Amino acid sequence: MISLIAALAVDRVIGMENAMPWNLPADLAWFKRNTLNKPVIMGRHTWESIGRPLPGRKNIILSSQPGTDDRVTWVKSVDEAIAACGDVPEIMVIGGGRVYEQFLPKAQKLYLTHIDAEVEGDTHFPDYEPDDWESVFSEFHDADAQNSHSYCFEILERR
Ligand SMILES: NC(=O)c1ccc[n+]([C@@H]2O[C@H](COP(=O)([O-])OP(=O)(O)OC[C@H]3O[C@@H](n4cnc5c(N)ncnc54)[C@H](OP(=O)(O)O)[C@@H]3O)[C@@H](O)[C@H]2O)c1
Ligand SMILES: Nc1nc(=O)c2nc(CNc3ccc(C(=O)N[C@@H](CCC(=O)O)C(=O)O)cc3)cnc2[nH]1
Ligand SMILES: [Mn+2]
Ligand SMILES: [Mn+2]
Repeated sequence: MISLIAALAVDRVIGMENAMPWNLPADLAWFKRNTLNKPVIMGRHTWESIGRPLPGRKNIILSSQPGTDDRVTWVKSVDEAIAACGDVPEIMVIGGGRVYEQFLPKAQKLYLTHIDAEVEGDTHFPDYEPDDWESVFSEFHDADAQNSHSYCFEILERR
């Protein structure tokens, strides 16, 4: 019952200095629509990148150190993170790079936004095995006044 959601620029770049530079409100909105009312699991750097809880979602932060904010749930292993979600039928893993690597093998579904942008990055989505993933949906959007790049929302399910 595990899904990854991520937005990927050119070469699978997902981040640079604890930021997406990416500003795509339509994508952030897609993210909200696919995560609201589900638990989200993230790594500590992603927690710091976002800088505040995501409302309307149980926020679960992976770290090895004691937690530093009781507005969210802290866990110290992948298995503890899954357990902490409660007994639900969709858990959303929201990154970052190191967390996506761990959860990939388990996960059954990938919500990937392909952004037509070149960013010189320090974090990448895993180089996953494409043969193992069926595209069940793909919608492309051209750039507009609110969104400076074109981008494509797709959902993959394991074959
Ligand atoms: N494009 C996107 O969709 C997207 C999504 C998410 C994030 N990002 C970007 O990705 C970057 C952050 O990713 P990152 O790869 O540097 O870091 P990350 O995966 O967010 O965080 C890694 C940290 O999480 C903790 N952690 C990971 N696995 C753990 C485990 N099994 N057990 C216990 N703790 C564990 C550790 O914290 P401790 O060191 O405290 O132990 C580890 O250093 C930023 O640039 C961010 O903006 C992009
Ligand atoms: N498709 C996708 N896009 C992303 O932007 C994204 N971001 C993360 C991790 N980082 C973030 C960063 C910001 C917000 C955010 O503020 N989103 C709001 C709605 C839009 C907004 O108000 O900015 C939210 O409540 O989720 C969410 C996740 C993980 N997977 C992703 N996946
Ligand atoms: Mn571009
Ligand atoms: Mn397709």
